[PDB]
Amino acid sequence: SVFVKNVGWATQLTSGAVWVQFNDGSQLVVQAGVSSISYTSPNGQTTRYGENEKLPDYIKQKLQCLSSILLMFSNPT
Amino acid sequence: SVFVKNVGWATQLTSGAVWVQFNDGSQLVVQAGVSSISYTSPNGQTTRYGENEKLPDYIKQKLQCLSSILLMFSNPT
Repeated sequence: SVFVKNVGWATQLTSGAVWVQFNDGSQLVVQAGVSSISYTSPNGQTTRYGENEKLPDYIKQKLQCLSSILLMFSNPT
Repeated sequence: SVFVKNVGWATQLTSGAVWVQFNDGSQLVVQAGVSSISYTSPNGQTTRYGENEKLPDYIKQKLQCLSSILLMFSNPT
């Protein structure tokens, strides 16, 4: 019935937003925020962080790799 | 210094989770929840929804198109 035509997002450090445009012309803008962060070390100890907890520097630099901006367009003919 | 090797996510209607694995073996699991939803109709009237607010059926069916599960692997040699 209804499907996606164009998408795009911009994710910051502690939140993100997704923009979507459908075939019928409607648009959906979804704002999302981080509720919890889980980090398992390479040797196997797990550590969960909360919505308000402070993040260490070596965790922040790894979270920076997730921050990105995407754009995709349906390009017929 | 540190970059991403494998990613994956599973998005529900009002939230989502992203799984990421780095080259050094570390893993990041990010839980996110929707804070606000903006819907502009094809003719142009906007409507904003809240973090907890209920959604009409024609909004839920369009949000269902966003729900997806992705998985990506780095495949050297």
